[PDB]
Amino acid sequence: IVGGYTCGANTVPYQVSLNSGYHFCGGSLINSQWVVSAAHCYKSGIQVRLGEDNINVVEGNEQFISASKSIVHPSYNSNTLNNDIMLIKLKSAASLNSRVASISLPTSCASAGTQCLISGWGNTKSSGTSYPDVLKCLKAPILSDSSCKSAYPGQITSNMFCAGYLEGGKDSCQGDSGGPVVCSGKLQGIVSWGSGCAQKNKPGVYTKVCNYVSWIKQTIASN
Ligand SMILES: N=C(N)c1ccc(/C=N/NC(=O)c2cccnc2)cc1
Ligand SMILES: [Ca+2]
Repeated sequence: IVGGYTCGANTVPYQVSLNSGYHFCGGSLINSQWVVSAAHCYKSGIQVRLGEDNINVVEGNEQFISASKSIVHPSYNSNTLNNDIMLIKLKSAASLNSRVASISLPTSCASAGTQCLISGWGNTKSSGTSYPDVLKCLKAPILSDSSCKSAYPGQITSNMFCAGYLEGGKDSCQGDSGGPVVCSGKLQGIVSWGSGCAQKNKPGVYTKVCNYVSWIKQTIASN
């Protein structure tokens, strides 16, 4: 997260770190057994880390639970990043409490102008490289589909939205991939892609979660 703020320990209780020997992606806990992330975060041997603040120090509220299965969206295209969504099932159910909690799925899509909270352990620099140890947060508005498409001609599908600031300076970044965009208490987005980070006229692009609620529910119901 570039141009954000320190969230505070366990203030984002649905935020997960996906670990394969090291943090490599974010995710969002949606019930005791399931995490939503980006399809581009897919890999084998995932351990889901819940209750994290400093990802390099055991602080007392962690739950580390191995993934039993991953399900990439049936229509994920890794070239265009269309349908950039994946479900991860935990080998055992998380113990849910104030600091480890699920986030509600949307029942309708969010509109341009809605404020959202985007979070993760990704790069904090727009030019160079610096990875934080503690969770970073950014409050950002959803942008109009027209401004999103203008920013990224020929690249924005109906399964994507832009959020952030056309002026630059405030954005998600590398390492935030797969993490949450939460608006009025609903998971509306997943950190998906962008051109660099926090660049002028290049806002973050996010998977449009409201499109996938039917698929998520039915997938969970049979797996
Ligand atoms: N501007 C954003 N909101 C944004 C931009 C990019 C990303 C994702 N980056 N991932 C990478 O670079 C990468 C990752 C692994 C290997 N090689 C390159 C997320 C958000
Ligand atoms: Ca920790």
